[PDB]
Amino acid sequence: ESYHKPDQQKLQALKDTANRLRISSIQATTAAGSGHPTSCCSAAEIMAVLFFHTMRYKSQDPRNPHNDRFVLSKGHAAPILYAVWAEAGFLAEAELLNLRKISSDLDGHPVPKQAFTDVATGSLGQGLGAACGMAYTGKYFDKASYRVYCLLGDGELSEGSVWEAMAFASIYKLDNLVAILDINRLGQSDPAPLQHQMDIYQKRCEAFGWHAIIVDGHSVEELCKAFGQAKHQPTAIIAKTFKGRGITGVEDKESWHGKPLPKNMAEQIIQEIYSQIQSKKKILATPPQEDAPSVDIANIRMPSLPSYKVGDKIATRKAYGQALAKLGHASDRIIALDGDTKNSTFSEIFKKEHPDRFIECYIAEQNMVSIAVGCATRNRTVPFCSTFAAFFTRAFDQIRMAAISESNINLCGSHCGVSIGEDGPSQMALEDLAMFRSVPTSTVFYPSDGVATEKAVELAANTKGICFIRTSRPENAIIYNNNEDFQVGQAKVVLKSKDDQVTVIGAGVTLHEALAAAELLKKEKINIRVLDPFTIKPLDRKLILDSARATKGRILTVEDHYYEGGIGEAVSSAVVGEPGITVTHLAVNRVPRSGKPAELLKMFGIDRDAIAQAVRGLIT
Amino acid sequence: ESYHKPDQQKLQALKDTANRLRISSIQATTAAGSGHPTSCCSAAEIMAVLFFHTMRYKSQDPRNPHNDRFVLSKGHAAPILYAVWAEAGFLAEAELLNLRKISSDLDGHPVPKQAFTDVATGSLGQGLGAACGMAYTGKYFDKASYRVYCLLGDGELSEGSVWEAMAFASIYKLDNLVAILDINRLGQSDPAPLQHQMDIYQKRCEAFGWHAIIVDGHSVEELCKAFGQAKHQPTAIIAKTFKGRGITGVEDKESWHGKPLPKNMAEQIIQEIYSQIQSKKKILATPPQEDAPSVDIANIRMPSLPSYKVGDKIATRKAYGQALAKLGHASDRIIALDGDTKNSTFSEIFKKEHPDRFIECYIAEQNMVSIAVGCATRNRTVPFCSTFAAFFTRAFDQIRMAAISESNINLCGSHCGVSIGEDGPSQMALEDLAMFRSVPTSTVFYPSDGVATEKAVELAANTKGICFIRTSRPENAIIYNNNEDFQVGQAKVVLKSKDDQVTVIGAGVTLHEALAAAELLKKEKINIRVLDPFTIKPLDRKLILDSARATKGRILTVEDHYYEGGIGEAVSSAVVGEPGITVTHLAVNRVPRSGKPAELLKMFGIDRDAIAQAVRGLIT
Ligand SMILES: CC1=C(CCOP(=O)(O)OP(=O)(O)O)S/C(=C(/O)CO)N1Cc1cnc(C)nc1N
Ligand SMILES: CC1=C(CCOP(=O)(O)OP(=O)(O)O)S/C(=C(/O)CO)N1Cc1cnc(C)nc1N
Ligand SMILES: O=C[C@H](O)CO
Ligand SMILES: O=C[C@H](O)CO
Ligand SMILES: [Ca+2]
Ligand SMILES: [Ca+2]
Repeated sequence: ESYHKPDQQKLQALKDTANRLRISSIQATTAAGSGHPTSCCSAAEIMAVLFFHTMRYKSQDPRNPHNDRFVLSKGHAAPILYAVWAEAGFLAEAELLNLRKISSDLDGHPVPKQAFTDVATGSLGQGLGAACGMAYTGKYFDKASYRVYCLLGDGELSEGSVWEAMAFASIYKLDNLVAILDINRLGQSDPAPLQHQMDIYQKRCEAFGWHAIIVDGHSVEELCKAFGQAKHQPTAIIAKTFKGRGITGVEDKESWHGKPLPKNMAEQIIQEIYSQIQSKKKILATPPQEDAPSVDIANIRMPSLPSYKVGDKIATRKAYGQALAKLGHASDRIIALDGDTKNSTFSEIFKKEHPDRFIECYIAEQNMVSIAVGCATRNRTVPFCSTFAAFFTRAFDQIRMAAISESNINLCGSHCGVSIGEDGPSQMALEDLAMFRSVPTSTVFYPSDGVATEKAVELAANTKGICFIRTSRPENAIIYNNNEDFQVGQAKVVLKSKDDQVTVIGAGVTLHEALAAAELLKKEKINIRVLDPFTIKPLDRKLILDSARATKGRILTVEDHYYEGGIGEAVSSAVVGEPGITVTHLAVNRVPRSGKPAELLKMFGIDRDAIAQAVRGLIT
Repeated sequence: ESYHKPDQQKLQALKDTANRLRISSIQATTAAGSGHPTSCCSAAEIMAVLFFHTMRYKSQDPRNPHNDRFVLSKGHAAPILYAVWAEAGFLAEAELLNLRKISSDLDGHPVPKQAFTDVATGSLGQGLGAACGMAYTGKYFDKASYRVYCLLGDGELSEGSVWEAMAFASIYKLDNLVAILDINRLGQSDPAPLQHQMDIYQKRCEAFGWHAIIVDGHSVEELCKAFGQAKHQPTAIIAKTFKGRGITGVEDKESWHGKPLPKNMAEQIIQEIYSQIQSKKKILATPPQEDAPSVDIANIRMPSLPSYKVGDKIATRKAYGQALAKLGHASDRIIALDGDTKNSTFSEIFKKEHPDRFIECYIAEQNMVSIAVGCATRNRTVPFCSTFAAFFTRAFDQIRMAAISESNINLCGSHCGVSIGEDGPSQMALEDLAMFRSVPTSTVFYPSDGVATEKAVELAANTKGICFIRTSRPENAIIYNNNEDFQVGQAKVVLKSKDDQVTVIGAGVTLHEALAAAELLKKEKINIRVLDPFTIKPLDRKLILDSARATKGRILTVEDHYYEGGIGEAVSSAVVGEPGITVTHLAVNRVPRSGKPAELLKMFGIDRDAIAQAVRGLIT
């Protein structure tokens, strides 16, 4: 636990290691013909000191739950990440030369198919948020001794998501977290705004609550000392470096970002760098203290059935909070995150019952998603984050990268559609189905009553990938019995007869408007089938087609969402070309406006009267 | 012009005005049954001083180009915005009571159907970026004397987009910009992280380069004085306020965000506030100096036809930069913005030729979009912002709000799809068609060669709404004659014969793969029709169906995009139910990986061999 103050031999070995890391970064990117060697070279001493002096980890078990965590937020320096894991003996040295090949897993940016990578990076400014999740988990959930280190670029610090993470770490006193800023003066296409004004970086980090240390980022001794001292708050090591450090004629120059060295130049430069290496002997990693606890990864089952009764009124946003609090008694791994909307999403119910597992993320949706991704790494927790569904559009790049990170997180977005009424369109989610359907690992739950909501929470907890649950503001009636069985990809026919003339597909508020339309139409001797998809992705194609073939081939979809990328388009894409099938589509055709929920459902053509009129037009 | 130091009577009139604004905010939200009176009341002295001492504007012409700008970033305080414009005499006082009604345009959050609103707010943290665009336009494009004032909440300051804007304003020395921070201690569901630690707010603003003044936010005199001194930096007025100020029993209390007062309570409170008002006499607005220049509104035309030659190879990303620079020579209204990717998007070509109209936005996509929106307000410029298409997912909420703002901005996203090759999925746009198609005011151009790209740039410049141009990395052949006419919503058949067996729809790289598949299939005596959509939204439904009817009803769509929300789903939704029509869909089915462009097109089943295989299977 004491700092091991290095002797001159250890320091020289760390210098030798940094220069081996430079050589490998050049060799690999020259072999591939693409990549970012100058972005690797500015970080070589940082990487050497982190992996061969400061960090504690099992070199043959990178995912080990007791290990210190390292997050390469500037993911385009991937070649030097691969180099340190070869230096540590986990990766074969020859495999480094296969960088970016389709036959290799040493891809252009780090990805979790690599045992030594927890989260994919490559979209800049997201790594510190994931690191914050890891550090929060280590400090407050695992209560373990591992530390979390996150390496960022200086151009990267222009992303606002970075400063959300900065503020989060000081709010939650993440003294097990270290951010290393590679201040190499240059971005991709020009100098970074602050260049080498190290004092301004220090002032910005200190103002956001971090202990900020300016170092020479090419001095292994200064780095050892800065990493070695006792942290009392999150610590920023602000490293003055030169891009392309060690590449004569390229160091500190523009026009070299993302440019590999040609073969002839690489050979010449590598010879120069090799001439600076005093010994070929490698430093061994040091293993960690093994005090992370065991976690139960068994299937998660609710402690009881839903306790609703058919006919009761409840909004699915309220049923979400009730179900999430219940799920917290079913599993110690459930955590909840919310962005200052807990009284609107009803995640406050979970907070009241399991306060130690609720994370207030404040008005910072991008960081909230990144925190959840970090908390889910190494399967330590099962996160549920919530806000208005409209404000998950603020975090789309984090959600996109979460799928590239093969992350298992759960997202519940409330206040979907025009049915929220008077707040108007800034608060109305009308594109969230399009957004989440386009996320490749996603399961999109759209529960239509309190029972389906509780069942969706339970299923989501046990489902891999990006799970989205779309909840609603109107109080609608319970239509399912408490022992109704639900499955991902299985729809429900909630009204049927042998004389059905259309299959009407609705969800949430428009399922209840479709049931109301069915009652109106029965007064004119017109029966319609009503189908509740339950999951919009994956869609129950078979039940939709079987239903349509029983209703003259006619499908009518109605949704509180824009036309593009929603339920209607999913249904059309599923059935196109099937003989005799037709699909009519009712949705929201433009930016809405303020009014009462029923007034807006009418104005935008997705209420019971619009459904009934569409049905009549189909019959004639 | 000299500061007019107000006498005690002017100060009392400002207090009277602030209290009238309180009363109206309460009356309107109690009448509506919803809204945020406590969020209005903390800002009442700020609003009174801004509109009736500091700002200069035409009270009867809120959109006038010489006016100072006000941006209500904390948009849920809309009732007090409406109240000031009634106090200034633009809005009928009686209409305030119709807040949030479907019969009114005084909607729950501000929207540009209101003459006094430039940008919609309601999604927190976006107003300051729009204000930065307005102030940049005022200082460097209009070169006018108007100033820009932006009111933010304190919970709102947790959004990273705010700090991107803070940094932008100090980089570009926006000394015509003032941010007012309503530090009323409380957010929606808890105190804001910093509560009333005014010194930490000051340190954060100063560290980001702003002149920061702490004031008593309920002192009209301190506010007059703080607003009355211009600076050489953007200026942050950090106002210590109490939420619900002036509402006895509610001031400084939790559990009141977004809660209207019940009628009995509102009547009692209003009588208390009215007893503090010394005179009914209203202050008059003071008009501005009229030095904003005229701006032309005419159609913008390229100075000449494209000058490519059929058979030449150019990537559409390079054609974009060439076309944008060319268009810059025809109209001085064109401005370009980029997020440190100008050497990759080729917006660097525009920077080289028109440096005064290029805005480097650094690695901050959310702010870049907001800057563009701000620059486009009052039609002052025609902005084109660019980055990798994948990183526009970082700005989806800003793009969403831009459509609610009825903004005319142009966005070009490069590096779409797996065809970028070795960088891997973090850089691959595979959901951008889904995202932009879901934006209700959007036109989505997907040019397949350099000619189409230049035509798309010209069309986009003259098209209202959110225009997206998807560009690509591969260097594909010019296929169109320079004099080919292009229109929004009109596709092109680029290969046909009388014996065509399938209509293959591709775009960008998959159009060229389709053309290569056609050559492979001709060896097998199989002709295919090949169709280039040009715009994905709106889709040329008629040409698609006419083509399909000439090819035995068979359509095959192939796209470098995920399955959901892209070209295939757009086509399927357009043609579903049409007799005899079938649609086969080839797209990317999961998160990709690194490899050569051609290897990834093959791996993910969208190359010439996958297309030919699908055609051979259809014909059987
Ligand atoms: C602009 C940019 C880079 C420059 C980073 O400069 P830096 O100072 O943070 O790091 P180094 O100087 O250490 O290189 S790396 C890069 C890529 O596309 C490659 O991922 N991009 C485009 C990019 C833009 N926006 C986002 C969100 N992610 C990105 N990866
Ligand atoms: C959390 C939140 C508000 C609290 C604002 O606190 P503040 O301190 O900035 O302002 P005041 O204290 O001055 O009210 S107003 C609000 C709404 O949905 C209403 O638009 N929301 C949800 C919200 C969440 N995220 C975003 C991006 N926008 C939002 N509007
Ligand atoms: O009351 C409902 C509001 O929409 C959020 O609490
Ligand atoms: O060509 C290399 C990168 O893709 C951008 O220029
Ligand atoms: Ca840099
Ligand atoms: Ca506040």
